[PDB]
Amino acid sequence: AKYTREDIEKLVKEENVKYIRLQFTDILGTIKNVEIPVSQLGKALDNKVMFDGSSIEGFVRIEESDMYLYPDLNTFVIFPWTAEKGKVARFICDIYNPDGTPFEGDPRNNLKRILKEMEDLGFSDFNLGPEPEFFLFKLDEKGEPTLELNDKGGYFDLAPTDLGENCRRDIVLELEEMGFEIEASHHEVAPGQHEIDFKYAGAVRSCDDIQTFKLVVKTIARKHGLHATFMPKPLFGVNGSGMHCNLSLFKNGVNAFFDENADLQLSETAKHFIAGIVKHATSFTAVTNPTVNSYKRLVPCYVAWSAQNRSPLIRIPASRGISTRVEVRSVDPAANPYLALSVLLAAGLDGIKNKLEAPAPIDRNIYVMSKEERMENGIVDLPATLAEALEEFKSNEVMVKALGEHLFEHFIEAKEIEWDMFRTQVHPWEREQYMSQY
Amino acid sequence: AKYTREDIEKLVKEENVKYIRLQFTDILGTIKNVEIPVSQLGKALDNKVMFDGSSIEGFVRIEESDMYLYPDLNTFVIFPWTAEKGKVARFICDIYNPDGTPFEGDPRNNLKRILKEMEDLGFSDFNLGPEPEFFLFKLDEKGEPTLELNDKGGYFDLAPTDLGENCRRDIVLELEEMGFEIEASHHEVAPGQHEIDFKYAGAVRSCDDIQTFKLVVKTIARKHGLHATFMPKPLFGVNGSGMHCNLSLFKNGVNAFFDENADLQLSETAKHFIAGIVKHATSFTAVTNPTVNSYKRLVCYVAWSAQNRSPLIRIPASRGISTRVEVRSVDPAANPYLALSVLLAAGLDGIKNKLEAPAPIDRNIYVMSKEERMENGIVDLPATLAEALEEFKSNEVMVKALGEHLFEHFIEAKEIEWDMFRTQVHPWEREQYMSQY
Ligand SMILES: [Mg+2]
Ligand SMILES: [Mg+2]
Ligand SMILES: [Mg+2]
Ligand SMILES: [Mg+2]
Repeated sequence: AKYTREDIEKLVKEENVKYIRLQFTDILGTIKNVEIPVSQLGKALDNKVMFDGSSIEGFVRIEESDMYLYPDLNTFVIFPWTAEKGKVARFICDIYNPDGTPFEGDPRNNLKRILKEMEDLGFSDFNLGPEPEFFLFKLDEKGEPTLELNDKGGYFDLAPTDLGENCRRDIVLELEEMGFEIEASHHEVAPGQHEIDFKYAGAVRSCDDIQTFKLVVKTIARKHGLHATFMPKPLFGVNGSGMHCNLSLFKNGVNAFFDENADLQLSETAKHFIAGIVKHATSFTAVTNPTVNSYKRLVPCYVAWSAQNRSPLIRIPASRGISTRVEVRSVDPAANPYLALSVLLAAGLDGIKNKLEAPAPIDRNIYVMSKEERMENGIVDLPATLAEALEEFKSNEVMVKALGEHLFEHFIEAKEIEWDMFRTQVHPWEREQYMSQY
Repeated sequence: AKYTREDIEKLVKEENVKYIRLQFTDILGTIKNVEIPVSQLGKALDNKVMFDGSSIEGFVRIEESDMYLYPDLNTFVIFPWTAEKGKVARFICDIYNPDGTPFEGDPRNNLKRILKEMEDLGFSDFNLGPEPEFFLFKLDEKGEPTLELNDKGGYFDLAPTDLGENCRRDIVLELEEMGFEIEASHHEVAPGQHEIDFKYAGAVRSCDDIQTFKLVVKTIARKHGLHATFMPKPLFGVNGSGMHCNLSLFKNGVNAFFDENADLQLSETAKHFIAGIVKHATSFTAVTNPTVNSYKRLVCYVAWSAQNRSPLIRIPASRGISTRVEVRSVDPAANPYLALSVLLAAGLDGIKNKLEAPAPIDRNIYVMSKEERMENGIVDLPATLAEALEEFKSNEVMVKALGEHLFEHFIEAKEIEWDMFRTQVHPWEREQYMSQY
């Protein structure tokens, strides 16, 4: 643990907190929340705050199911921005059924579940190193955003100098003084694009910071007449934002992917784990890349791995010893971190649990080699549409078992609508073409 | 030394630095960096910070070169302008490969290489006194540049009175506080143009202040609703910007160009030095004058002259420990380290081969015909980036001045830039052809 009951109450009073924000997360990953005045902290800490859990069921909730909010003291956070009447603090709560049992449809529980599934295989933890990127569009006079990029910067360039905007440099200062452990940050390839790399930590805790991040970001951004969007492909013909996930299995407190003797120094646990994802990649994409836009960014356009290449689905970074990780470059910021990891973790366990090996490391042939040329090898292609990604998700087995009932049932259903809406829609593009030629 | 690890650590605390900018420079000159919280100063100081090396190669990136960042303590600086939760610092670094070796495709490190050559020849230092001219423009409500000049002044005029703007003034008052050693400054021959000269400095130290300079200018300019633009030929009709460079080699501390008892007091090492720049000027212009726009400002004839209109090489009056060669063709758009590199090479290639410098320039060159350019030293510079690249490609020493790598990519990045401009259909074209033809 970290914080204690009394420790909190002491920190709330001594710091003047009058607005406790009990927050969670729904199937889509959007920051859900139920606010209660400081005077309710009591009822809350005892885990007696009831809310309509139907919420968590995306935009397809029928009845009004009741569930409890189990806050976790180790996540007690006090936001920098003050209110006029007092400070505001937060707690991340696991949803629970009226019978004191973890709601099987909760995205954060589903992870502590697979995480328990990890330990059964004799593993200490699962650390995540996320590399989330976003754009910053200017706000108009009214308040609505516009395709007005906040700067014309380029990859790794030195965006607006310290004397001015530089919303990046600020989100960081904040995230740091707030409690984050960021490695570094820089300007991304696309103008107005930025990346902020966090250190590592336990899966469930990383997914926790991904959420807090997206939240902190948007907040500060607003306070700069800007709009922050973790949307995969904002503008056509411009670089898309992604969110590489640095993975690493620890056992008995030591990296289970390292081998200071085996070639590439990759333990047998690594390769195995590696092959695992590959096997289920083309399938868990519908999770790691939810939205319709996601695939407009998949034009790792190829399913392959190696020490380094143009658009590889996977990639093992230089770093050795502890920092012996596996990068999954397909996931985007739109994905739900608690599902991105749930699905990702299993995809790697099923390889370890079933001992699997993948083809030799992709040399220097992926982009140039044609499709059927990549078909004559262990180089398949990720699905190109959310429609197609979902089909490969409903048929996969470990995936379905990775989200269980609720999550699967509702996700597939929801996401189906998303696609039906988008396909039964008549876009401007259509008219541009067919309206006259036909 | 100037800043022991311990010292910096003492500084960052006492001054309250909550943001370390680990900045460097790519092949295209663009100033870049990797920002880390002060909560990583150690991880960085230990040269353990990684970043996508390919950022150097530029817009022609393909893969990701997991390279490292090695900060030069002595380049420690604390930007006057403060964030909020604290101040912001920085370190100009050197790019290294996962195997502790200096990335060969990095400029800052390249200049250092060419410095070893200058040393494996007895020479101790190779100084530089840049004269970076620039233009200042207004911004619109949206906060976008425009062709409106902050002032309509002229040569050495008394630019914006001390009351109000005087963007140039503050620019310098800031650089002074920062640590620069400014000689002077005036107002160039064009409305909104300016020039700031720096006390000569070490090949590297100077190139570094040139970069730091463009930044401080660029910044404060915004801090004044203006827009700084080192673009060489902002617009047709008005004067163009340029970054003269006062080259001067030293041996055993003292100047190796001076010579009390001798013709003009310019030692053989100097005469030969001039010589090497004459036969290479046309072959390094593409580097010293990168942008396709550079040549729109070069409308010019290779030849040295103690005094004249716009000669490629010039020899300032002052001598003694100030004796020096000035290459007036270079402009602010040029990657400083490469400009020096290419020049030090063209220069050293004359010192180690003892070259005979052709007679200087006398009367005006504007009245020099083309057939006589074949006879007399009137070999004009390249007219377009295209012709300048071919030339660069030709000369061997110039290629050995950036190494396979830095050379391989420069040619590419620059060739595509050209083809882009070439395959383009400009307004001018339509204006003169759509009606006639
Ligand atoms: Mg990236
Ligand atoms: Mg990475
Ligand atoms: Mg001048
Ligand atoms: Mg001069």
